[PDB]
Amino acid sequence: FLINVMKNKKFTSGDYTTKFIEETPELFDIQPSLDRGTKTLEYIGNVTINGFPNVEKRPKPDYELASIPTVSSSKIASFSGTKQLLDEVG
Amino acid sequence: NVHTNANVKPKADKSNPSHIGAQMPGSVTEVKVSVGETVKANQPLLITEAMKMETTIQAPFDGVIKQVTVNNGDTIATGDLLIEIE
Repeated sequence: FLINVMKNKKFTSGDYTTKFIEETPELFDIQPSLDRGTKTLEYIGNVTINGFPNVEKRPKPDYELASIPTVSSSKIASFSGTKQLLDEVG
Repeated sequence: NVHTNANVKPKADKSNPSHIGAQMPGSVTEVKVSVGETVKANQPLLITEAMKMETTIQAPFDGVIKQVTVNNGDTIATGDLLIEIE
């Protein structure tokens, strides 16, 4: 709410009077805004405690690294395979 | 009532058509029949819960439930006898 007041040009100008609210319907277009952070902590929380469908309940396995090979993205932009060929000849 | 799921079911005779055994480990959610009731092929006998998934155990043929081995919320291993039918 207050955020929406701060933003208002009537507010900023100094113009306003005591009737400044009743007179300004838009102060109330507040939208309920997420917290993705929380919902993530809630997912992890839930699976950790209650498991996952069809996954054998068990401590999170230690897995191996397999550090993941990558190819620079500007190098990929230089390739011309069967995608570019379709763009040319249909 | 000191152990409730720490009762030991016997094992189904795999070569007995009237023995129904558990197919994997988990949980009885709901017994749906008694020793004595008549049933039709494919009838709900038992709802189990495996790893958060519900499986419904059905009558194999028409007949008569002769023993029922489990109570709501008992746990079961692969191979446990759950029901006899005729």
